[PDB]
Amino acid sequence: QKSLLQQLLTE
Amino acid sequence: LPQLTPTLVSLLEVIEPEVLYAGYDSSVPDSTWRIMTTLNMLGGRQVIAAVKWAKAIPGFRNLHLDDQMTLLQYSWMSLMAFALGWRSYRQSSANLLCFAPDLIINEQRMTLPCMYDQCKHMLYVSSELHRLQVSYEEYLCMKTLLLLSSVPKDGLKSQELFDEIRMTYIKELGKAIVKREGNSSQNWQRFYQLTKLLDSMHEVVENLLNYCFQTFLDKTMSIEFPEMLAEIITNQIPKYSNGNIKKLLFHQK
Ligand SMILES: CC1=C[C@@H]2[C@H]([C@@H](O)C[C@@]3(C)[C@H]2C[C@@H](C)[C@]3(O)C(=O)CO)[C@@]2(C)Cc3cnn(-c4ccccc4)c3C=C12
Repeated sequence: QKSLLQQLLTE
Repeated sequence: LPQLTPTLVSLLEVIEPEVLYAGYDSSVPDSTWRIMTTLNMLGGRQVIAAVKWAKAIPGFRNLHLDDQMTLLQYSWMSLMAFALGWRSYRQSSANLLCFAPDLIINEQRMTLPCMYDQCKHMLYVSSELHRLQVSYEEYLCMKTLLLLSSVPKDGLKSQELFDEIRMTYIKELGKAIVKREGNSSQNWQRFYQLTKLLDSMHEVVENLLNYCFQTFLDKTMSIEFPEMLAEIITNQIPKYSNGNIKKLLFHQK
């Protein structure tokens, strides 16, 4: 998926 | 000589996210509703800036990515209120809320129809920082502790490592006290007072969160929240209720 937060925690 | 030998505190000082500007259309309004929408928008950016900051904290990312999420979703309002409080404190001799260098809520706007009840809590942390004359270093540590101030009732998936980090920063805050001037009896009282302040943040967070949740779910009001922030809120409202949230307190007082 994406989950804005989760995605930033891996950006 | 030193400076070239990094200290936990000197590192906290450099990862501190830089000041954001509001964008604007600076003729800044009187409608309580526009203020909120505007602040919610800036808030979204402010939170992303904070997440990045969390990832730069020594030991933070060495936690299960799941705990890194739980933490940020439990403490964002806290990190937000504390940083806004500090910026408001260092900004002026008193009375205001400094959200950005190009976005300030003064005495006038602060008292528009539905503003004061929301802002008074934000002014609180600002007055507290002033009252106790908190140093920049004390604040850098306290703010880190705030990120680690709420764990799930049923622990984390890195409990051990968490406990070790939380303590590292508690001791780190102790040092910042020893440094600010140099007493011995006051060091105790001083540590008692700051841990007290940290403990009271859960309370202001609780007040600010009610308005945040009430406002987000209304749809009779229709107040805009940015995409990511909206997600975190929809995600936390169910848990914040059930008592699945545990607040670490320095004083059972
Ligand atoms: C604390 C703090 C509380 C939030 C505020 C806005 O979202 C509007 C909220 C949710 C308010 C609590 C709630 C009552 C609220 O008034 C509403 O319910 C409106 O619907 C926000 C995120 C926005 C913002 C833009 N800047 N920045 C900021 C700047 C420098 C350091 C820290 C933060 C801040 C700090 C914020």
